[PDB]
Amino acid sequence: KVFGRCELAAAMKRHGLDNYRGYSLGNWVCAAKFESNFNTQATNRNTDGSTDYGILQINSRWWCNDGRTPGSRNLCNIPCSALLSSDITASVNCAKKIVSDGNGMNAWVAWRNRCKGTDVQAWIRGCRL
Ligand SMILES: [Cl-]
Ligand SMILES: [Cl-]
Ligand SMILES: [Cl-]
Ligand SMILES: [Tb+3]
Repeated sequence: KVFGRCELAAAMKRHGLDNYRGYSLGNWVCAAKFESNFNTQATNRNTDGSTDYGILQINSRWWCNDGRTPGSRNLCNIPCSALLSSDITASVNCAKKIVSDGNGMNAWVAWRNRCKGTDVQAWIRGCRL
């Protein structure tokens, strides 16, 4: 599923991401924009053999099991395929675990390089929320 901007903001808000670990909704929508272009089916293979999955490009090295990332962990206790669903629940629950680690949203390279420090509220501007 390719969400619309305001559609994703509303789904994230319902799933409790808004102000989760002090990160306003605009930060999450901005991160999704640059990680996946709002596409739940987005996948990207990394140089180390791990793969990033879903709207927030969550990595198999630590967070989900895909069966082909040797020596990896599955800290969200899910198959990586669950992160590709039209239903964003698994991606949101897993993102909450990631952002609770010591690095916050800097875990998302696109957020650090393209959202961090910007007017992230522009990403939820005009949305009925
Ligand atoms: Cl594996
Ligand atoms: Cl699994
Ligand atoms: Cl933080
Ligand atoms: Tb850690």
